[PDB]
Order: sequence, then C-alpha cells, then structure tokens
Amino acid sequence: DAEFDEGFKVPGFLFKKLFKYQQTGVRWLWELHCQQAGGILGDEMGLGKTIQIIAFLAGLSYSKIRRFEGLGPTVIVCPTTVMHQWVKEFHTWWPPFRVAILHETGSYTHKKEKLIRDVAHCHGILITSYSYIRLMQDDISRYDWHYVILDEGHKIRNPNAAVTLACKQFRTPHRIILSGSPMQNNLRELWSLFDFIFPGKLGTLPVFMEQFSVPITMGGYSNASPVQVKTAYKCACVLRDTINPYLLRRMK
Amino acid sequence: MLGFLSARQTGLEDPLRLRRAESTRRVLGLELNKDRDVERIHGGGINTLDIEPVEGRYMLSGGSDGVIVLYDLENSSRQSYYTCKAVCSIGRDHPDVHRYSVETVQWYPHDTGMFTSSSFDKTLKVWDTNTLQTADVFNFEETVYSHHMSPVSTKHCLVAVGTRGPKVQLCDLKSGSCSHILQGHRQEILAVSWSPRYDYILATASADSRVKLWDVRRASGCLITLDQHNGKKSQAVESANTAHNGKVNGLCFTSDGLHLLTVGTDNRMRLWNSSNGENTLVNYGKVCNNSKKGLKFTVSCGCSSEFVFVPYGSTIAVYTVYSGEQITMLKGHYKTVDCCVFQSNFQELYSGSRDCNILAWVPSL
Amino acid sequence: MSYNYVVTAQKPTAVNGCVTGHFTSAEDLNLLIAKNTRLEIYVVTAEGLRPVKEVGMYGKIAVMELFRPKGESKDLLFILTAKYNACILEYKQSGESIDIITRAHGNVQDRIGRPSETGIIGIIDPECRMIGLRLYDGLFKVIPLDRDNKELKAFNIRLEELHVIDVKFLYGCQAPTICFVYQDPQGRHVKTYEVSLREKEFNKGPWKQENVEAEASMVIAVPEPFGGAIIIGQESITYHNGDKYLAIAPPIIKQSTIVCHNRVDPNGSRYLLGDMEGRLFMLLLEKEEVTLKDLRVELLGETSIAECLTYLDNGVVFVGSRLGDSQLVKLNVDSNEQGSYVVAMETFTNLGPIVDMCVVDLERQGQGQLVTCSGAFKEGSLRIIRNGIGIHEHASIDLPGIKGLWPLRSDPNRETDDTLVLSFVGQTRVLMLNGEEVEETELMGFVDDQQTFFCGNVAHQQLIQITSASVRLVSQEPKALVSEWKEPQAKNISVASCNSSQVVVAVGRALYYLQIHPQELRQISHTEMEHEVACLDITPLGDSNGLSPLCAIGLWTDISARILKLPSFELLHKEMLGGEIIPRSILMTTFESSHYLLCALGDGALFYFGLNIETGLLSDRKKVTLGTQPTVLRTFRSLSTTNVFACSDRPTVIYSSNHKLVFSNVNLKEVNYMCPLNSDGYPDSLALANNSTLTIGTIDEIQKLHIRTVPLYESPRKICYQEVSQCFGVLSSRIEVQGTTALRPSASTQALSSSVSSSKLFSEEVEVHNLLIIDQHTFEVLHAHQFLQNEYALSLVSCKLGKDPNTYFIVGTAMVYPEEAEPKQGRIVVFQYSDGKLQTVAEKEVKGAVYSMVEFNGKLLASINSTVRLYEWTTEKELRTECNHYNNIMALYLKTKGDFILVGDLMRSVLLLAYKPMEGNFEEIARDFNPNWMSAVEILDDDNFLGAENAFNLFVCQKDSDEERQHLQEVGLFHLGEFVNVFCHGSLVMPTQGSVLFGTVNGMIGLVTSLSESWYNLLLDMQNRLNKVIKSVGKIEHSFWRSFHTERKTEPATGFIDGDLIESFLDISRPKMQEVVANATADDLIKVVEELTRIH
DNA sequence: CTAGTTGATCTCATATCAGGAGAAGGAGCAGAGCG
Repeated sequence: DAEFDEGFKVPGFLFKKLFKYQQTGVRWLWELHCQQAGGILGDEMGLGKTIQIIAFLAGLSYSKIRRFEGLGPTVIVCPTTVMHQWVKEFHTWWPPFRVAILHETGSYTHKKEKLIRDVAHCHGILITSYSYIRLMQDDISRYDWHYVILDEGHKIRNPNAAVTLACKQFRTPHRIILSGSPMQNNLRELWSLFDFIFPGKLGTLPVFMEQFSVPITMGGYSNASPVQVKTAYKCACVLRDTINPYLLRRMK
Repeated sequence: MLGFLSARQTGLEDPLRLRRAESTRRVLGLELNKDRDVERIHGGGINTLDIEPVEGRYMLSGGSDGVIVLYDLENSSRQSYYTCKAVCSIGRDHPDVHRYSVETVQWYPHDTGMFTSSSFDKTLKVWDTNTLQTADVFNFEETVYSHHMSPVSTKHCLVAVGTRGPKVQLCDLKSGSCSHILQGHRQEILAVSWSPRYDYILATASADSRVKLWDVRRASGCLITLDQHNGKKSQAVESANTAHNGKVNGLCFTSDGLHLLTVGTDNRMRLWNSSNGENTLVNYGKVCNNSKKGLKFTVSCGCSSEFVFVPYGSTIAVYTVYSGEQITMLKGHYKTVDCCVFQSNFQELYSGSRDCNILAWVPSL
Repeated sequence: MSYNYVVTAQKPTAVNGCVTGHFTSAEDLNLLIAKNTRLEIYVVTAEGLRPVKEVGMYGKIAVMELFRPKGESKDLLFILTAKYNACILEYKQSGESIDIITRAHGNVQDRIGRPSETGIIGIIDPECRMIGLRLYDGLFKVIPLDRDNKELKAFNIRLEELHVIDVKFLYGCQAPTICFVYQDPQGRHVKTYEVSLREKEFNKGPWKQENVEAEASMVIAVPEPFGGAIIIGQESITYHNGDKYLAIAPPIIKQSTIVCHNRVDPNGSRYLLGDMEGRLFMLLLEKEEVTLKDLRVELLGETSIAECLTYLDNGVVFVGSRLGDSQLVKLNVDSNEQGSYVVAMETFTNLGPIVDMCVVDLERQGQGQLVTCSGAFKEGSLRIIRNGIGIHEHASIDLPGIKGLWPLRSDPNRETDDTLVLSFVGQTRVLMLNGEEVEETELMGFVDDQQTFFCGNVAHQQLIQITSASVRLVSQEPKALVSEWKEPQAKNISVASCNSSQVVVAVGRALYYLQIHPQELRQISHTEMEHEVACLDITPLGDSNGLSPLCAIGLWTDISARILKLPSFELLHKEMLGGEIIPRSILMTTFESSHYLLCALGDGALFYFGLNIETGLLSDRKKVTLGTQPTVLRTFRSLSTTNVFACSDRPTVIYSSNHKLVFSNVNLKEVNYMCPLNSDGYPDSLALANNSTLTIGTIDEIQKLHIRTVPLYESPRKICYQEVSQCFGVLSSRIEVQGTTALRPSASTQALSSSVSSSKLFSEEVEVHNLLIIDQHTFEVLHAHQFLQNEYALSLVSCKLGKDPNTYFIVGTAMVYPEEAEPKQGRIVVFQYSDGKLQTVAEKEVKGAVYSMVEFNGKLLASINSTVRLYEWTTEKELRTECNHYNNIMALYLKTKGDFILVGDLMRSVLLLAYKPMEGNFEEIARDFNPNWMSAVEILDDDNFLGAENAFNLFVCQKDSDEERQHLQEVGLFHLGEFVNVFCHGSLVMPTQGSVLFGTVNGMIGLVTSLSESWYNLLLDMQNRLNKVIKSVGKIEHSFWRSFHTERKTEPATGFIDGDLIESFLDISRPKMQEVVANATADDLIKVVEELTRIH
C-alpha cells in the first residue's frame, strides 16, 4: 500500500487503479486534510474527479486517521442528475461505506430527518441536492459533518443566492468543490467559491473586488494606460499565487 | 563563583550549570549602567525596540515621531565607557519615513539584511537594511497596533498584523498576499505573537478581553480561547472566556514556547499553558499597565530560571515566570516605559520610554 | 583562514556510564562502558574482563541502556548522544569479523527548548514498549518500540511538572508507567503517569503523588515481585507502592549523597549504592509473604568515587569513576577485619579531570613529558605521561660487534634461560649470566671456530646450533655432540631457521628441511629455489602437536614474501613487495586473534599480512614504515601475550591491542639484536644488543603512553615546573570537615617539611589549600605550605621577575566566605624555594581573586576579578602596579607572546591586549565580540589565538587582515566534544608547524598543530572522502559531529582537520582505501598520514 | 400501496413682494472669582 509522509495508508488495490494525475490529486486532498483546509478540484470535465474523492475518502477511512476514529459523517451536495451515479461509484470502489441518498425517490421510506439522524449516527456517506441544503439548512446542519463536498460547486458562484448561504452554514474545516470551472463570468464567482472552501483566505468581497476585479478588468482593455495594464498584471500574479495551494486545476 | 569554576573544571557539574547560574546572577544584578549610554536620536517617545536575533549586535528603535533608528550595541571603542552609536536612521528627510508613530519594529529573523516596521499611518513597511530603502509596503484600512514575524518558521514568512479592525491580517512577504484574515475577535487586536515552538501557532490579544490561539493553516477559527477561570464560570461562548478583565495589550511566549504571558489593562499578568490555554494560576501580584496601545514586554533566555521584564509605569518590573515572585523594579526612566528588549548574550536589557530615552541595564560586577 | 590539525594523544579515560547485559551473545555477560566518545564492550569472564570491541562514536554518549524487545535473541543497545543522536545498535559477529549494526537512528533534538538542569535522562520500559527521554523541561520525549521504526520518530508529551529530578519506568504495570521525582515551589514530590502510546499522552498514574524529602534525587524502580519505587534522598530512603510506604533514615548515608545505584539481583532484593565520597552501600529489601517487610542499608566499604557502578556476578562490581581510576572490586561475604567487604581486584587508569598540566623536559632528554594534575577529591594525583616503552635496564656487558642472541638453559633441570649464545663475525661466544652475575664462559657442545647463525633449546631436553657450515645437535644431558648434519657439498649456510621441533636451513638457493628427533637429524623436504634465500621463519603458532605446518621465506630479485608447504616445499602464496633492497626479517606471530606474518626490508619498511593455517594465504596487506635501517624481529611472551619486538635504529615494540596492531616506541639509541630472557634473577627480561654492549632490561607495559601515578589524595589544581629548584609547585586542596579535622592523610598532611601562611593582611566542610613542592625525581612532597583559613589558591606561576636573579613561586589567592558570590579579597604571594623550605618573599594584597598569572617580560601579569594588571618587581622586592585594563567581565585566562596578551573572559571570549612599552600601558588591539564562554586560551602563532568554549568547542581567532580592525575573526571552528581545561605548548615526541597540547575533563590529551594551506586543502578533501567511505556507528555524520554547536549557534566546522578521522585512514583495507583516493596514488597518502601520525 | 405524469411554486441566471410669534442654540463678551 502506498504511504504518505505522516502516514495515510491509501490501499494498494485502489491506489493502483488511479492514474498519475489522480494520485497527485489524492495527495493534494490529503495535504489539505492535514492543514485542515478546503480546496477546489478545478480539473476540467472528463478527467475524473469523483474517482479521486472516493479514493481519498476510502483511504482516510481505512487509514483510521484521527476526534473521529477514521472518516466521520460526510455530506455530498451534487445536482440531482448525478446523485445515483455517486452511490454506484462508492459501491463499486469502496463497498463498506454505508452510502445513502436523501431524496423523494430515495430508499428510506420514512421521515427524512430520521434518515439524517441515522446516517450521522453511523458515520455514513450522505448525498443531497442543493435544494435540500437550502430547505433543511437549519436541520441538516446539526449533526457535526466531517466533510462537505459540493460537486459542481459552481452552483455557489453567486455570493447572494440562498444556496450559497445554506452551503456556507456548514462548520467543518473540510470543504471540497468539484467544478469544471471555478469562475464563469467574473471574479464574483471566484470569491464566492473561495469564501466557501476557506472562509478567511481571500478577504471580504468588497476588499477583494477593489483590489483584484476592477484593476484586472481595467487592464483587460487595449486602450488602457501602461500603468493600468502593469498593475493588472501584478494583481493577477498576487491572486494567482494566493490561490495556488488551494485550487488544483489541470487542463487537457 | 570559585566553587562554580572548580566544579566546571573538575567535571562535577555540567558547564550548563555555570552558564545558567551565572546568567541568573547577572540578571538579578541587573542595574542601570551609567557606564553605557544609547545615543539620543528620537524626538518622541520610543514605542518599540528590537535587537537582532542573530549576533545580537544591532538594535532597531521606532519612535512616536515616526523615525526609525538603527543602533550598534557593541563597544567598538577601546574604553570601558561608550555610547551605542546610531548606525542608520529613517529620519524626517527619508522619503519613506513613517508619517505617524512607529509602533513596532522587528528584524527579519534568520538574517539581518531586512526588517519590517508598522505605524499608525496604516502601513507595514519592509526595509532593506543595506540600502535603507523600502522593499514593500502593506497598506491597511486601519491603524496598526502591532506586527510580528514568526521567529521560527523556516517555511512561511507571514507577518501577523493587529490593527483597530476586529480581524487579524496575515501578510505574506514571500510573494505579496495581505488578504488572509483571522476573524473571531470583536475589538482592536493590540498584540500578536507567533509561538517560538510551532511554525503556525499565532497568539492574538485584543481589547475585547480575549486572547486566541490560531493555527493559520486551519480554516476553522481559533484553536483555543484563553479563559481566566478554566471552567468555574462557564457560559455558552458569546461573551465569556476572557483572558483578562480589561483590554489585553501585551503578549509574550516564554523561551521554550510552552507557555504564554498576557498582560491586560485589568492590571494583571497571567501565564497560560500554550497547548491547551489553561491558566497556570501564577499570581504575579498587580502589574500596573494602563497603556492604550500594545505593550511590548520580553522574557529572559538561557538562564537557570526564566524571568519576565514587564513595563510597570515608569519602571521595569522583573518577575520569575514560573513562581510569580517579583525579583525587582528597575527604576531609571522619567516617563512611562513602552517597551523593553532583552540581550540574551550578556543578560542585558534595553528599555525605551515616553521620555525619549533608551536606557541600558547591565549586570553589576 | 587558519589551518589546524587536532589529534588525540590519549583517548578519554573517564567512564560516564556502564551497563551490563547480553549484548555480544545470548550466553555472554557483557559490560559496556561508555567513555566519553568511546564505547567499550567487554565480556565478563570468571576472572577479569576480556575486551572484545572498542568503537568510537561521533558523539558524546549521554545515555546508554541495553534492552531486549519481544522476540530478540540478545540485547540491543540504545545510545543517545549529547547532540541528541539516538541509535539502537546490535552486535553482529560474523566469525572473525565484528560489526555494530545500526538498527535505527535519528536525531531527537527539539528545535527549541530549555535543556533540563539535571541532564539527559533516558529510560526504557521493562517490556520495551517505549524509550522515554527527558531532554528538555516540560516535555517527555517518547520513542515507541513496538512500532518498528528505522528513524525513531519520536513525539513529545507535555509534562506539566517542569523540573523533573529523576524518572524511571515502574515494573509490573499493565501500561508503561513512569515514576518521577519533580520539584515544584512547594517541595519535591513523587508522581506517576501512565504513558498511552495510542493517545500519545499521559494518564493518571497507579499511585498518587506523594510528598517526599527536600533532596529526594534518585528513583529506583524495583522489580516485579515488589514493584513500586525507592526514592533515595539526602537523608532518607523511602519506598512507595501506592499503599505501602516504608521509610528509613540510616544515619550512615547522611555523610554524603548517593549518586549511583545498581540492582545486584534480578528480583531486586539487593542494591548497590555509591556516594560522592566513594563509599559503597548495600540496600537490602527484606520480603514477607509477596510484599516488602523492611529496608536495610549497610556500608560495604570504599571504592573510587563512582559515577556509575555495575554488579557483574560473583560479587564482582565494576566501579565506573569519572574522577578516579575505575575499579573492578569484589564483594566478600565477610569483612576484611577493618569493616569492609570491598576488595579492589583491578584498577583502570583514568587521567581524571586534567585540571592543569605542564610539559617538562625532565630527564634532560629532548622529549617532553606531561605532568598533569589529574583527578579530584580523594582521587587526586599527578600523572606523568611519556611516549615510551621504558627499557628499565639492569646490567650491561661491553661486547663490540654482536651479530646474534639466543637464550640457553645450560643447566638441564632448570627450565630458565641461564645462558646466552652470541655470534659476532665468525665465532660463537657463550655467556653464563648465573643469577645477577654475568661472565664469559664456554659451554660444551658448541664450536668456537664457526659462527652461530642460529641455536636454541629444542624438545627432548636438547639444544641445537646452526653455524655457517654445519648444524650441531648438542645432547645436553648425556654428553657432547651425538647428532650432526652437514651439507653434502660443504656449502656454507646463508640463512637459518629453527623451532622447538624442526629445522629449515638455506644453503645458497636451496632449502633443507630437518626434523629434530632424539639422537637423529632426518632430512625430509628439500628444494633449490628460483633465487637466493633472504630470511626465514618456521616458528609454530598454535602448535598443539609439536610441529609447525607452514613456512615463510624471502627471496632475491623477485622481492616478495613467499609461503611454502613444509613437507614438500611447494609454493603456497606470493605477495610481491618490490624495491631494490632484499627482505631482511620474516616472522610469523599471533596477535590476539590469529596468525600474522611480519616481513621487513633493509630500509625499515615492514609488512604485516593476515595468515591462515589451512591455505597460507596472506590477506589484508598493510605496509608500515618504521626506521631508516634494516630491522629484525624477535618474539617475547610478556604477561599478556606475545609482543614482537622490532630491532632497528628506531627500536619499536609491536603487539596488538583490541584486535588492532599498534607500534609502541622504545626510546634508546639503537638496537641491533634482542632476545627474551628469564633468568633466576632477571624475570621476563630482554637483552638488547647494540653496536657496543648488551643492555639487560624489562619493559613495563607497552601501551604507547606510559603513565606513572603519584597519588595525592587531594584535589590538585595547578602545576608549574621550577627547573632551578628541581621541583613542581602544585596547588592542592583537601576537604576538612569541622577546629578542623582532615578526613584522611593527604599528601599535604604528609610532607617532609610544612609551613602555614601567617599573613597580617586580612583580619560543614571547608577546603584547605596548600602549595605543594614536589621533587621532580622521586615525586615526594618535599614541602606543603598551607594557605590561610578560607583562602583559595587559584593561580600559580613560576618565573623570575625584574632584574633580580631568583626564581619565585608566585601564588594568587582569593578569600572565600559563604556570604559572598565573588571574592573581594585576595593576595599575591611570592615564594622562593630554597634549603628545602619555602620562605615568603613578598605579598601584595589585591582587591579580587587573582584568577590567572603569567610572567610577562620580567613583569607579573595578574588578572584580578575583572581587571588585568601588570606588576613590576622593584629592587625593594615588592610588587608595584604598572598599568591596568578594566574592560572585562572576568579575565579568567591569560596567555602571552611577546608584547601581546590574550585575555580569555568568562563570556566575552578573547581580547588581544598589547602592552605598548614606550608608554607603559595596555591597549586593546582586537576583541572577538561573540559571547563564547571560555574554558582556556592559547596563542599558536604571532596572529592565531586558540580558545576552548565551555560548550566543548575549539575556535581560532585571528587578528583581522579602521574600527573594523578591532574585530577578531573566528576563522576556525570545531566541536571537540571535550571540555578543555588547559592548553600548553610542547610535544611528547622528539609538514606541521607548532604544537599545543591540551588536557580535558574526561582525560583526553589532545594536540593542536598548524598545517599549511597546501596540506590543509589536501587533508580536507581526504576528510570529506573518508566520511564518504567510513561508516559511523550511529550513522552520525562527521560533519554534524564536528559542527560547532551552541544553544544559540551552530556552524559547520572550518579551518580544522580532525586528525582522528585522518589517522583512521590506516585502519582500512586496500579496496576501501582505493575508493578513498579516486581523484595521487594511495602510498603517497600513506606517506602523508604516517608523517602526520608521527607528531603524536 | 407505487410509479408516472402534470401543474403550481420557488430559486437562480445573464444583461448597466404685504407673516408673525415664540422657543432653542449659539456666539461675543463683561466680569467675577480664584488658584
């Protein structure tokens, strides 16, 4: 079995299945787990980011690292269209995770609050939709979640939407985002995503805008004075190295 | 002393014995040396002094007049009497001189070529000692009470900055990122101090009567909040868990970093277990401070028993850290003492004060 | 940059720690002794100790404990170094080869931390579940062992008691439980914690804290039947098991504190306890049915002051002393009629703390001879150290032109060599040497008209003689010659060889093999070889039958050492030597392990190979160059083993110690021939023939350094030599208790004459200080001048001042009263030694302790507490101040060269002072502004100033190249690992420049010398490569070991060549050597390293 | 009871001159104590 520096025994019969970039991503995720910080798996689509997440969480459960004897209760907030896919992925990679879906389709056939209580009581792997986070935002956030994975976390791109507030109402240090593009329109979305994964790293959104967004866009025009473009370049460099150790993005 | 010399010479006692015992004796014999002077260059009160950590030869000094002075503390003259000459100075004519009071100044640890200084002009300037020019400036939205670089981190080179804002700014001197903020305090952060033991432990003290230990890697708030009582008065943490009954205006880790000394405007100094933030219940008596800004105080290093030199009004009160017994009061200043700094190489003390003087305390005999 | 070469003349001898266990094998009982950097592994035989290995750590061994993990066959050794290198070592013996494999290693230093006052404690759980280390205050470092680390990843547990005095792991505990005595302001308490390896924290201990004695300082974990702990304090011994609390306060242990302890039994019914006075106690636990009924302490006797002590078996105890000779004592059941059961069996020399020393060219030779103030309180002594074997001649006979020596027993009944046959040019001369009487007589059976190539006693109560023509077998008992063999062609014999059974003679190019039988000389094996014969030897080794099965030869024109099969004279092995000089001497001899073949040339070259009894194959060729003249080898069996002797213009006794061959010098002029001799009057004596006479002497020990011991029974402090008076002035100190009473007769109390200081200037246990005048021949205390009450004699200088011609002993003293921290009073007394009496010539009351004095161009340079002043000696015979210097914290060390004064300060470290004579005052030339706490200082050259820091470092300051010219630059840095007490110019022997010896607290005598830049660069490169090749015991890096180290500074060494590492270059096999010398040839570097080893 | 379909309902994106009279504050200042 592959072993990391402090001791994180990712099983050999899973770790061997990953690709080189996937193993690098698991390494990066576990570095975050040691620093007790969150990140963005900003790898574009098709590389496979769910495989990295299940591999890392499975290694964290088998390695029994500890708070919690191994991995505790984790919540995965993904669009409905992929929820069942997620459970199948777990069930084919690491069976012994008691994975459960929170949905009207579901499988619980009883009160959903009882499902949250039971799953947390077994340190299970619970999958929701963003709407359920928004609606039960007071209820679902009472059972000491150990991980929060916002798959397709660009649903958080708006720092105003009720889904953003409900998702930022979680308390764990561990916040991972699986988005093919952290930003889509402008830097509001980058700020919102970083406010999710790491509450304090980037400043308050006013500060962030006034330091980064306005200078960069002002230096994005070809009629800008030379001072403007040079300041835009410098500020872009500062934002890049500030976000370097927490956004793992790989291209094709 | 002859018994000590013989025991060192014959191997009965470890030489560590003679070092620590004689250093302790020198600290207890610490007294105002009129046989040594520091050249008076500040037109205003000295708020901060910092002797370089490597070689302990040069000292920085920041005054309320906004100037910085860089002194040589070695007796380069052959006489037994000398004046600590001012090597360099960021004076009123330096283009980068601070517009307001220099409240803190710190040598770059690991090398003497760089030092950083913060002011009430809402700037933390990084100075290249050799050229005596600013290499970087960190502007903040509100006036800085204290800054500190980790004396121990070979990995990160963050400056923890406490301003009047409720947030603690972390500025990376390695490529410049002053965006990180540690939130959880409610009033001005009057003191910040990195642990000398752990690269990433930062203790921050604020006017909201709380001291918090942070793990700047962590993304989930303060590790520990210091509590006077340790649980005797326990409340859902919204207003309780105060380190002091007033503003906490001074922080200092002990030499080994296993304890933290906090001084607050409740006229108390408390000693805390730096790992679980438990009050050690060391008494220290009454430690008079009414400072409205950060109070810079130091501890001894490399002695048999550790000491803390705390500004006590116009005097410097010397206490034993782990018993509270006040060793003495060094009385030579004419106004309130703002900062004292310890030369561990020779058990010497330098104290600045609002009387625009820096007094050297040397061991007698 | 400066270029210095440091080497160890005498390895440290003080034992800082010893443990016993089954380390070398599951069945053996080992005694492992840690001397400072040397680890000595012994095997405890029924008699004495048989050494097996001595390894050098790259580290000061701070902790050393043997432990047996589950499943291990034999004990592993845990070593922690002062620099915090931890290693677990296993002993793996593969036949002849012995190795110390490092099963794990690491560095356990916390980057910051207050090193604990009491010092490094290292304890091991009795079930080997963990190693606890207390290195720093407030932390307790844990190295788990069930988890097989190779890096010893260790974790701290925060220990809330910040001043822990001692700690042990308790026995019989489900979990690892530490029991420690700690000091808090309310007193000393014994507390227990259980260490939880999985939670990595302490848990509540089995038994609550107990408030104990004020000076409770030692904890003894008591084995499983009882469990619990015994806390030894100053006045009481208390036992805790959680509910049982026994206490005794034996008055007998109140006199001194117990500093070492040891469990005699496996169930801990008996403990040995050693105190600072050297008493040895037995603590007995009387059981009841099992619980413990009561404790008893009884005084067994007296030993050396034990640092550690170990019970081996059968009442034999190894007493490890740092201050005196270690001892191996025996515990008899009954007293010796003087109340003591302790009987010292053996004493191991310890140059204890070398507090001062002088190199005196005593015996008016050209060789220095260290005289050291060694030892301490009861163990104080003067040790005289010289690099020589010590002929110790008893008689001589002036017999010019000797060419042969052989011992003979002319009397049949006697087994003694009471006759000597000698060959000179063409004839045979016999000498009777009956008892002490020596005369020249003729013995029956020997031809006086033919030369004697060889002769000797053989079996069958027979003698045999090989002359240049024939061989004559003398029947000693019945009559004259009865068996004689003559070469058929009447060719002369060119070389001879013979042993107790057989013969091998060389005639021209042909060899004849003869076997001696009663009334018979039978030839068996014969051949005519390729070239002429040069030298031979057939001495049987490990004979066990009566015959040697092998042969060694040297041939001409194919210069090579060949081996032959004796019955057939076939060619077994060949090693080619080369050169234009034929071999002269060939010998085969056992050295402590197996058979070695020693072959030498006519130019002093000498080759030793490792020979085997089956094949006869020479392996591990190593070459050594001794002498510039031909050599011969002769074998003599000393007390211990055979010590071959090399006879040349540089006579050199060869033997092997600790399974390595070494070359001890013999310091007479020249030795052509030698032979052993044990006559009724001469036991184990030699017979050294030179060109002129035959000196008949014995050699005491052959340890390279001969160490005399002059027991003082009191701590010596200073020593200076007065040549005109033929004496040493030695400042000594003895501890008297009460008015006052000497605890024992010390040398000061037993002088020929005596005197007391009667001075008009100034008007438990106390130290009385004396000035001892010691005769430099007989080393008897000719005089003992006692100093005033409460006066500490610190410095002592011998010199002549001013212009008067008298030589004075000038003592600087200080007045010590317990109410003060620094002497405010002291005096300088000028004595003159004449007529066996010590008159006081002058005095000068000064206002501080005179820590140091040096005579300075006829003036006296003293250093009173912080002032350095120069005194003039007036015609009136009084000392008059001339100039002062005040800019010091405490000027402890003063040296001088010309007009410059090097002042070593207590903590400002050096100041180069110059006495500018035209003005009459001092001037600070330069200063080193680092805060190095000095232990000694020295001046190497006009511009190099050596200093020894109190953190076991050496540094060299150099006058630099304006105000930056006042900064001395530390151009040399080196972590010596020893606390140097004294530097002194001189060398112990008759490329390198200068020579500074130094003595240390552990007994190391080292030697510093300057190299040139060329040599320094070459040797630094080799040093780097030997680090690349030599493998250290704890896998410690040499660079890390020699790194200058202080709690506030650490730099790699610079400007210093560890001569020890270089001289290990001779102790490696040829392939490894070839690896070392990749990028000139190896033999060149042998020239260099040999020339380097000659300097010490 | 179980899906499956179908509406409602909600969340989230992307755009740049012929008044008067009184009350309250404030300022200039004369003067009186008074340390």
